[PDB]
Amino acid sequence: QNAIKRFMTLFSGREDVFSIQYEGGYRPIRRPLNFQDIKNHFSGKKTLGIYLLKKNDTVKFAAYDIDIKKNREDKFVYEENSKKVAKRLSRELNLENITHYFEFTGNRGYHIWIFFDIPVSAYKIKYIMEKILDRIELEEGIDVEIFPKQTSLNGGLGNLIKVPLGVKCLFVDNDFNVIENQIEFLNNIKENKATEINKLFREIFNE
Repeated sequence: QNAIKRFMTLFSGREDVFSIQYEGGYRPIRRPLNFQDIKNHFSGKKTLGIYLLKKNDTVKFAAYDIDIKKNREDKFVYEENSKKVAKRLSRELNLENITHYFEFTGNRGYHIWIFFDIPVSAYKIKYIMEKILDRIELEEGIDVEIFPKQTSLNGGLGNLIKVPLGVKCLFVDNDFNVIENQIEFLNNIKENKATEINKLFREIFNE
């Protein structure tokens, strides 16, 4: 109940269209997301994909997608490389006072989630995230993607992202270990202040 409402507030995307995952991709459902959809996401019946770019070109959450490209005897090298790139992104984001959280996307990789108290301009957060990515070194076989990818999509639906807590895709701690009681974690997630994100954008933009 309160976990449902918190999940809605944290992962707030487009208020009119969402999507559901099937074997061939993500099918758009063109109606506002309701709570039974969240219950179907948690139960595992209808896995959700949220279009994070709202209608005014703002986002309330953003993400890094650290993904290992494919399947060897010693693949542990590449899983550890993904963990390394995630750790580097985490260090830079924490050095810039951006509260973020890790989630295991399955053996494909990891998600670094960034939450905001009120929607922030997609251009500013994309700019910040690509600069931070430009600061770090990547490892062999690892691709880093930045959501949102579109910044002024004033005519399309945009890009979507698979939200956690479905079928499991679970949040992990700083040591990349699965957190127990992910619901109280979901309630203990702290979102960044849009004022400080705007100040950080101005600082990085003028410098």
